[PDB]
Amino acid sequence: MNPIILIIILMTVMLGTIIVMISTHWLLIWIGFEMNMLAIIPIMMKKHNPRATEASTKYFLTQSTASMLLMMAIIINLMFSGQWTVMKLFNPMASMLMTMALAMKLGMAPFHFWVPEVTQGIPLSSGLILLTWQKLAPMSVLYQILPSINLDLILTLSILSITIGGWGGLNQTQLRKIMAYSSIAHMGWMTAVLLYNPTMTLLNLIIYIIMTSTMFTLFMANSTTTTLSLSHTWNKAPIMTILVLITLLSMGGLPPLSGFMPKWMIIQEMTKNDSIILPTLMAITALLNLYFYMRLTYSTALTMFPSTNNMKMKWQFPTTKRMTLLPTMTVLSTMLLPLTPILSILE
Amino acid sequence: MSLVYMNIMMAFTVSLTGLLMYRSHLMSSLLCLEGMMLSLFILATLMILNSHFTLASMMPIILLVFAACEAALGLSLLVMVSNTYGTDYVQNLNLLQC
Amino acid sequence: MFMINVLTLIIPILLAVAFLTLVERKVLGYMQFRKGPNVVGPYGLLQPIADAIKLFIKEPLRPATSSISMFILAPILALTLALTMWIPLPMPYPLINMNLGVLFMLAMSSLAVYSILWSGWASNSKYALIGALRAVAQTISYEVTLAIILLSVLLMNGSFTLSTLIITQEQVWLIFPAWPLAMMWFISTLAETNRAPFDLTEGFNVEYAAGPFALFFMAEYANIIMMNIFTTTLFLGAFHNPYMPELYTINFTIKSLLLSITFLWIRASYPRFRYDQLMHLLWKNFLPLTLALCMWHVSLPILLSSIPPQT
Amino acid sequence: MWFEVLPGIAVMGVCLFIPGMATARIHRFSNGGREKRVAHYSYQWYLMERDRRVSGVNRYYVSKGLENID
Amino acid sequence: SMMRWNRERRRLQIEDFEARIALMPLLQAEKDRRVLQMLRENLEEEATIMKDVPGWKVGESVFHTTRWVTPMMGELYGLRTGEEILSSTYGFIWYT
Amino acid sequence: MNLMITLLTNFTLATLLVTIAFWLPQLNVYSEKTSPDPMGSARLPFSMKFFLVAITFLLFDLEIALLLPLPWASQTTNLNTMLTMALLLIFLLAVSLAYEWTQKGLEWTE
Amino acid sequence: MMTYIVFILSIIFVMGFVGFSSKPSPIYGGLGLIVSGGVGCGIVLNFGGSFLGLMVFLIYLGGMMVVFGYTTAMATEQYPEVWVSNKVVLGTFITGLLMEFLMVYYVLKDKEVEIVFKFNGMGDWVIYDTGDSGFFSEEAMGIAALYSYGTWLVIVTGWSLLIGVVVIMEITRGN
Amino acid sequence: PFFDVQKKLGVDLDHWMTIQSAEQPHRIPARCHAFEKEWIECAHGIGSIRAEKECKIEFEDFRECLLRQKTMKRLNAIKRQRDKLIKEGKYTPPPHHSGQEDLRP
Amino acid sequence: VAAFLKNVWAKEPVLVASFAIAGLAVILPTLSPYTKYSLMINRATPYNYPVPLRDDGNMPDVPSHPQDPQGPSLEWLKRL
Amino acid sequence: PGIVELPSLEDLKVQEVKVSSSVLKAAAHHYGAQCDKPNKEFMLCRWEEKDPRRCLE
Ligand SMILES: CCCCCCCCCCCCCCCCCC(=O)OC[C@H](COP(=O)([O-])OCC[N+](C)(C)C)OC(=O)CCCCCCCCCCCCCCCCC
Ligand SMILES: CCCCCCCCCCCCCCCCCC(=O)OC[C@H](COP(=O)(O)OCCN)OC(=O)CCCCCCCCCCCCCCCCC
Ligand SMILES: CCCCCCCCCCCCCCCCCC(=O)OC[C@H](COP(=O)(O)OCCN)OC(=O)CCCCCCCCCCCCCCCCC
Ligand SMILES: CCCCCCCCCCCCCCCCCC(=O)OC[C@H](COP(=O)(O)OCCN)OC(=O)CCCCCCCCCCCCCCCCC
Ligand SMILES: CCCCCCCCCCCCCCCCCC(=O)OC[C@H](COP(=O)(O)OCCN)OC(=O)CCCCCCCCCCCCCCCCC
Repeated sequence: MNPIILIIILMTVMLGTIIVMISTHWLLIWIGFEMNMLAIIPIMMKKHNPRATEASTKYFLTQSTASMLLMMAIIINLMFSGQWTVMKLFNPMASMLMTMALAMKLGMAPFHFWVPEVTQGIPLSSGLILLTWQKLAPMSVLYQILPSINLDLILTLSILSITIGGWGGLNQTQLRKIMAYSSIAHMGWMTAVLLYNPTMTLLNLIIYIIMTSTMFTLFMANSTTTTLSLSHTWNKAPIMTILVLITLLSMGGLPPLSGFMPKWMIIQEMTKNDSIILPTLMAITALLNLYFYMRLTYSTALTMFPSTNNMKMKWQFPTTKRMTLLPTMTVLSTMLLPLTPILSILE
Repeated sequence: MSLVYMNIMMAFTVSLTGLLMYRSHLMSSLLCLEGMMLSLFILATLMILNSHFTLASMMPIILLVFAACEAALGLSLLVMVSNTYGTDYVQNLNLLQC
Repeated sequence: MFMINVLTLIIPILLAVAFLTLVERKVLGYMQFRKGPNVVGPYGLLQPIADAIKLFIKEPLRPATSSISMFILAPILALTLALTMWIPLPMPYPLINMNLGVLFMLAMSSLAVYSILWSGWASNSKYALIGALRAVAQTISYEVTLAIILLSVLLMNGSFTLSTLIITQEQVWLIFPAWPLAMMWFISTLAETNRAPFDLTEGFNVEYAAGPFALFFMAEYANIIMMNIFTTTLFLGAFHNPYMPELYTINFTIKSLLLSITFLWIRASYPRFRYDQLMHLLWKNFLPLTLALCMWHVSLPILLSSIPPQT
Repeated sequence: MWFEVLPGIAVMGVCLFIPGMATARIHRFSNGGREKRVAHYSYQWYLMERDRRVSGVNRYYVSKGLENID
Repeated sequence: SMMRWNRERRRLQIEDFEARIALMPLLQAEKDRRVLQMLRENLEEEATIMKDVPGWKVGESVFHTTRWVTPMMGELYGLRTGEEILSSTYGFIWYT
Repeated sequence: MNLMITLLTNFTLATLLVTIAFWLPQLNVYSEKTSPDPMGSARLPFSMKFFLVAITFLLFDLEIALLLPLPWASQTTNLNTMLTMALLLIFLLAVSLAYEWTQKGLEWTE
Repeated sequence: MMTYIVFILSIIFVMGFVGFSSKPSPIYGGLGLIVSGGVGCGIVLNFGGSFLGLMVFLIYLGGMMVVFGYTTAMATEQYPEVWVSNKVVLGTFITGLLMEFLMVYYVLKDKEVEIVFKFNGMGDWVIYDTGDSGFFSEEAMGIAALYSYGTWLVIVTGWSLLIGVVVIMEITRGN
Repeated sequence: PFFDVQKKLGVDLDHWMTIQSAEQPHRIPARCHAFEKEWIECAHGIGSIRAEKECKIEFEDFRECLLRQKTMKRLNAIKRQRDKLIKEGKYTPPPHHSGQEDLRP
Repeated sequence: VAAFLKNVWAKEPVLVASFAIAGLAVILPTLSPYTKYSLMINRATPYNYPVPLRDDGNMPDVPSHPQDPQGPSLEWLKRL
Repeated sequence: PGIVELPSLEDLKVQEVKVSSSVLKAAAHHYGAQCDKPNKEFMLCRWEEKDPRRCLE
């Protein structure tokens, strides 16, 4: 791809998300989602292989269905309110449609069935964009319409997302599908605390983006796409070996790491509102995420080691790859928990 | 609510059910998706002309243009699929199971 | 009384299309140093009637159609869109006086490629389908400059009303401030109807019989006469006295005949373009000039304070 | 010679002259010897329906002048 | 030539619009008496139709406010014949 | 109303001429003929160039759809903004054309 | 009968989507969507939305569905159908379309008038000609205001169309 | 994340299309200009929670101006009673609703 | 910048004509004196009703009859 | 709600101007010149009261 065209397309992705973030009008919300999808479609097809075309086709179908459902919710709002302010919705039918459409754009279960496929089909930097930058616009719309979001529907989608993102991580050797099911589980975590404290929604979002960006940056630094290919990291770059795995111990949700910062705070906002059963169940399912991801941790820092002889040649060449913000993002994804009351900046 | 709006919503849900039960082709998916876009155009237009809300009359054209550009993108995706397999069949799009 | 008016539009259209074949064969005769038909009737005046009765009892080819419905709906759509382009044409007062007759005609001519596409898919041939796809690509290519030239000219009109276009040109012809738009419009209407030198179909609907081919043929010639009349109204607009409308009717009739014979005189003068050469003519020659003149005819009534009235 | 094309051109010219002459005569026949009222806009239609109501015979083209006021 | 003639046509458009402006008080007064005539007729025929139905305030508004509401097409032409309804609601749209 | 009557009469005349064109030579008992072109049994290969010119038509047609209310927008009071946005739309149509040029998009149907 | 015409078109509009949401073929799917676009355009035009109906014809139907039929015709390899003499090749078409209009007239039955007559819209629904507007279509001036009032809207729309051109030319390259 | 850039910088990017009561071209009113203006002036600045329960009368007047469901219900009731009385033969229509009265202006 | 212009006028006169017409369409509405009259005519075209004002007592610039001296006059448009 | 107070039929009767629209358009500019004062007092009452029931007389 032409690098000027790459810069223009990435600024158009950022522009579409910014237009969703700054607009007081529903048509510009829809326009920003359309611009974001239209610009991110060549990011997936950076390598021009059939798996990227299949991934982009599935992504187009799901995001286009979500865009049309979003426009139907906007149209029903214009029926029952005659106006266009991005605020609470004035029909629970339009509220249910916009909640379903934003759950489709986030890939929350039971609309999760495109997230492990598309992330498998595309490269690691485009999967990084799909799992970090593309969450920002529908979570912003959910932040702006929460006086109309149905409680039972968002809790159903949240716990179903956490359970399915939990039980998706068993049978996988692909690093990208494991990041996709971790995405689904964390979106269930974010939308669990949305109608109780959306500051914890933004805290969970920022900690999730920092941990996901650290993990994809490590995957790009080592050029490893599977568990078995990740297993050779100890012999090539031994400093790369543990940083992946303390970041993934963070991504499970485990003290004293900063990935324990969102979930605890989420529980800290749901025991206030007299829900004791629901954060208990959701964080037991987070322990199930710890179960499978700790099995992957055992895979890399321990037993299944053995190397091949061509690795000896890689010892005579350093990484000339840009590991952009990787020490910064690795420090910010583990050691941030003693600065947990920084979250007041997200009000 | 009203009657002709209920008819346009009924068409939207019928093309949604056609968009949610795939038979053979990807072009059928794109056609049901653009029937959904058509029903959104019709229903937005009848609301905007009903209330005599003047500045929103540019809105369905906007709702056309972007989404028609969206359809162009979808057509190009179909073409690349049909350049790999020879057909636009959705069952050729199953390599991402693993 | 209105149905009488619809019949007195549509029957003389078909008679004029019937005798356009005679005018074409005679004028192409004398331009090719030969005579045209003069044996059948007196000076050939029964040649269209004989040709029509021949084509309408000729055997159907028993066509191996890929579909029944598109095979029937392509001549139906061709004739319906051939006739409905005439109803907003001001002669000096149209059959259907509508506020958006220009946009109506642009829409109904943009719908006219489905007859080509359905005739192409309704044939079993892959070669006929390739020729139909090439023809559809050509026609939708030249519809772009139809729309932009038409918009640029109607920036001097005030609105999309075709009867207002007579009021616009009461002092001067609109070919004087818009002759580059006129010449590119004229070549673009020449390239719409697959008329020479843009006739690569004779260089798609041969699956049909001779009768349905006569239907596509007469729809194509009704489009030729209609676009000549629309160009006459659009650039060479005649004088109109509201107490004697026959002055305007005879005047635009004479100008429309001269412009249709100008089509007949172009087709007996030039070789055909190659296909990529007329795609080069559109996308690399007519489209930059057409966009620049669109910018020019936007910004020119603003700088000359000659913005036309809305009503 | 070249004037042999003129009967066909004349027939085609009469065939193009008939629709415009026909619709002009029908507009003068159906509207009281005058042009058909053009209502492209709501004000023109409002004045037209006001004419249809003040004429008393459900016909807009019957003009009531100063004889209808005292 | 188009400069001089478009400027003259703009002056003619302003002349026609000033004719409209000079006529709008009479047309507005006749429109007011038109709609009040039709609403008084609908009120009286409503009062002579709705006798057997209990709990029916004749002329009861559906708006809780007392501000004048611009009457809908059915508040005026509801109890009339179908051809007048067609000429009222599709007359301008279907006009040639 | 008159428009719907005119469309219905044009459709009726079209269907009548098609019906006469099919049923009038099928009075004949001519011959039932047998034994069914530049390809005999070849499949259709796809061509990328025809699809490129179709999508180019669609995108410039959307840009024309934006350009269509200009004879009405000339009548507005904010003519400086209107002129800037009209020139900006036609300039973006020209930039789309120049990008279609320089990336060899207009080649072999130029 | 003539009063309920928009409603009648809406019923046909719904039936039009059942023409192609059942998906008999992408080509007949395009044909059903063209017929549905025409009748939904009739619904739009019968509220005084003349420019928006002509955008349905010029941009949705003649602009985009041409491209859908064009891309469909460059796929889905064809095969012949029944081609007997005129008692099959046009007679079955006419009987099938007469049964289609029989299906259109067949749904206006006792299960329909309980919804039509209890919720009578025609008489009080189509209210676009409620009073006078003046010397201008309000819908035309609202679309005209895209250039004076809609500066940001035109900027993001033209930028999305330029990015659409760039995105199509990048993904349709294969290199 | 609602980064209100339009209030920070002082630009009007999309506030003008938002409500019906904004500055329309050629001062065209909406059908419900007064009702939406009263709902906006009632519910202004007090927040959504107080705006739901403390401006319900103006909001229901505006919703009934939009949908006209109570007015269509009332007209269906009166027209149904009129049809039943014409069917029973206990009522006759007036001349000014049958079309023999030579309309006002 | 001049031999290049003669070269591009020799090779590609269509694009030279297009860029010249587009450049003039850009620059000439600002270099013109008659551009302000477009603005003045479009803001003096009365699409609405000129709603009168209640006379509070001290408004010298507002007339009482259309045939009064004060008020916005279109002598410039009639004369030009 | 309250009963909407519609005025009687006798409070609406007036001697109409029963002329056609071309009679009014031919006589438009002199009508705007000579019938200025009651027309503008009426339309001022009509835009201030926002109610034709108080704009009858
Ligand atoms: C409306 C009534 C009719 C109108 C007139 C039309 C009737 C005459 C018809 C004649 C017969 C036509 C036969 C078919 C024609 C097809 C071939 C053809 O001609 O193709 C078009 C040809 C194509 O040229 P070409 O094909 O030779 O070019 C070769 C191109 N390269 C080198 C890239 C391979 O010409 C054009 O495209 C020009 C179109 C008209 C341009 C008008 C410009 C006006 C002046 C602008 C300003 C210029 C100066 C700069 C600024 C100065 C400021 C002071
Ligand atoms: C209230 C909060 C509001 C929101 C706050 C801000 C949210 C920020 C979300 C950031 C999401 C970033 C997604 C990735 C960057 C986008 C562009 C991109 O992908 O650049 C990577 C670039 C691509 O290079 P390429 O050549 O394509 O590499 C592939 C192999 N050839 O180069 C590479 O691949 C090199 C490898 C390293 C790339 C590292 C990129 C990290 C970017 C994110 C940093 C962390 C997030 C920001 C700070 C915290 C805020 C949440
Ligand atoms: C395969 C099927 C068969 C194929 C052949 C037949 C169909 C295709 C060819 C015909 C196409 C039909 C087009 C019908 C609408 C045309 C647009 C139109 O109505 O424009 C005219 C006018 C707008 O102008 P304006 O002056 O503003 O209106 C009066 C305002 N005072 O607006 C008016 O005057 C409005 C008049 C009333 C509304 C007319 C509605 C017509 C019926 C609905 C559509 C019918 C066609 C459906 C199928 C289409 C398939 C392409
Ligand atoms: C708006 C303008 C439209 C104009 C359209 C018409 C253009 C053409 C104008 C007329 C041209 C001449 C027509 C006559 C041609 C010659 C016919 C003729 O006489 O043929 C002779 C033939 C043999 O008969 P026989 O008696 O054996 O001859 C031996 C001599 N004793 O005997 C026969 O052939 C038998 C007699 C047949 C006569 C047919 C005459 C032509 C019919 C035309 C019908 C349409 C006319 C226009 C209708 C609409 C306007 C009213
Ligand atoms: C600022 C005003 C607004 C400008 C934007 C609106 C413009 C309207 C027209 C839009 C045209 C869109 C397409 C333009 C593509 C330009 C690039 C190009 O065509 O380069 C190739 C060409 C060489 O020709 P070749 O490659 O051989 O052509 C194939 C057939 N033989 O290379 C060339 O032929 C060179 C073409 C570029 C240089 C032309 C210079 C013209 C100068 C005219 C006088 C000054 C005008 C003032 C503005 C400056 C413009 C540069």
